[PDB]
Amino acid sequence: KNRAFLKWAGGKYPLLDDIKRHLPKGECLVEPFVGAGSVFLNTDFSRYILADINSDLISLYNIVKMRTDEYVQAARELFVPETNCAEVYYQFREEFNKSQDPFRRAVLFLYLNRYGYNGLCRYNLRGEFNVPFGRYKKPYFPEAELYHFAEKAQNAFFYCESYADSMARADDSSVVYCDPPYAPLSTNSFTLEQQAHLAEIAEGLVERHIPVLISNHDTMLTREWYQRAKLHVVKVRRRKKVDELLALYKP
DNA sequence: TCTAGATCTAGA
DNA sequence: TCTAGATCTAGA
Ligand SMILES: Nc1ncnc2c1ncn2[C@@H]1O[C@H](C[C@@H](N)CC[C@H](N)C(=O)O)[C@@H](O)[C@H]1O
Repeated sequence: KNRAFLKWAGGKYPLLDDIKRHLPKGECLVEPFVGAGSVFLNTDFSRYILADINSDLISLYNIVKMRTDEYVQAARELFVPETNCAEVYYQFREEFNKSQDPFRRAVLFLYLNRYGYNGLCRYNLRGEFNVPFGRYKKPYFPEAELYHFAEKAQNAFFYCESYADSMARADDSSVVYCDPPYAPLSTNSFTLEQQAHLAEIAEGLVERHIPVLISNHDTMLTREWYQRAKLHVVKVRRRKKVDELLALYKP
């Protein structure tokens, strides 16, 4: 099992067993919500189309892929004992938000992700990263995970676009895995309309003989959205207990 | 999961 | 010129 080099919300590292068994085979894997890319790092497709709405994330991935050794050496400088304090963190955060250089931003982005509070990724409406200091004892520099990512990235294209645009790139030799933001159990958030729209696009792709796999919480709403797919309940219970749902659209 | 402080939006 | 109610900000 390969780990992502980024802390990221909704990481599918724990559920990789259930995903890979229910994920159809193909020449290309399309991830509209790639995030940290746990599935991409733990599968073996000939090529990938990885997309996300986060421009900083996609920019980082392009840098790591194209300028690997240069990035690792630069990013390694920031993972020293002297940088693990609030005053240094907040200046680096400010440097990140004021930087117009993709490389420097990518370098700082990794630091902020590993030194920031709970590994959060949060922006204000000005597009400024505003996650406070994390106060970790010893942040880990994912050098091994970085090189493995860049190695696998050689067969992947990265795009900063919404799910509708990325799924439109899917061909007949493609498989689509969708990991959208979690549906609510009970602004800027991923809306219920978008949750329903995702299933609708999934219905269109399978009608075009393109396999689509979707993962989400197991709720009454998700069962309604994915009612045209074979439903597979994963028990990772985690005051109520929440199961996960794998919705497969097989042609 | 929170919340004090600042800002937004409408009532013509 | 208010400001209730709802967002937004960011951990200071
Ligand atoms: N409309 C959108 N279109 C495409 N991606 C989005 C959209 N909204 C949110 N996202 C991204 O979808 C991702 C959701 C993550 N939970 C995915 C995690 C990913 N599966 C991983 O293993 O790391 C986030 O990175 C979002 O930035």
